[PDB]
Amino acid sequence: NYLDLFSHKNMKLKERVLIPVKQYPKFNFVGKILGPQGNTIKRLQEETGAKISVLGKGSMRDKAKEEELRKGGDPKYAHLNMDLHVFIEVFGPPCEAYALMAHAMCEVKKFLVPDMMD
Amino acid sequence: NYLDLFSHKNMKLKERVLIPVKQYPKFNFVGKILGPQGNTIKRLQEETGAKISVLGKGSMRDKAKEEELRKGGDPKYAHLNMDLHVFIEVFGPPCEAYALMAHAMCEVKKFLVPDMMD
Repeated sequence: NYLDLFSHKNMKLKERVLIPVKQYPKFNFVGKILGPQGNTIKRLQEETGAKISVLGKGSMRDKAKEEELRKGGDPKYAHLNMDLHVFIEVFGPPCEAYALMAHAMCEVKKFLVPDMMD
Repeated sequence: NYLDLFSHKNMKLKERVLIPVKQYPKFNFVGKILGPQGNTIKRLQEETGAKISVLGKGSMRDKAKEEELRKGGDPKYAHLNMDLHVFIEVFGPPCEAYALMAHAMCEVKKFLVPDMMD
């Protein structure tokens, strides 16, 4: 429960941020985040230093393929059942970890709140 | 468990960072953090936007007064029994909250790792 700055173990920070399909029914979030063949999400991870994944129903934008992978029972695909969301995962010592989480959280906001006033 | 960027509720982030008395037995952390009549910790909170408190055994630097307040049984003083630590508390929407936590965490590190290579 306490943080020890001298601990040999890194801390992990993880968040699941819901893609706000409710508020923006027509906006193609998954495409804008992934980018052409994944270049945006690649870049985004590189720029922020975080693992960032799009998960949940609609994350692969292929109602057919999603159906099939779910139905297969395989647990790597379990997420395809959850609300559509962005999953940020960072590790490091406390200062670095929070800094990275903050960087990623805020870049991700820019994507999920697309009409925010620059 | 999910974060909703449009939730009406703020998130809270809290950490307890141990003051590393083990690694720096002689350094007067509590004085350097508090400052003359609390000006450093005041400033620090103002600059970072976080609530920051020094708690635990030695936080008041008055072995006598600490003894007395503990002994009194009063729960506001319960912390005086815990390892000496800095308690950071932030609230806000996810982007702001992480940003604030990161700011505070990292300023606090500068105090708790005093010989870090600038």
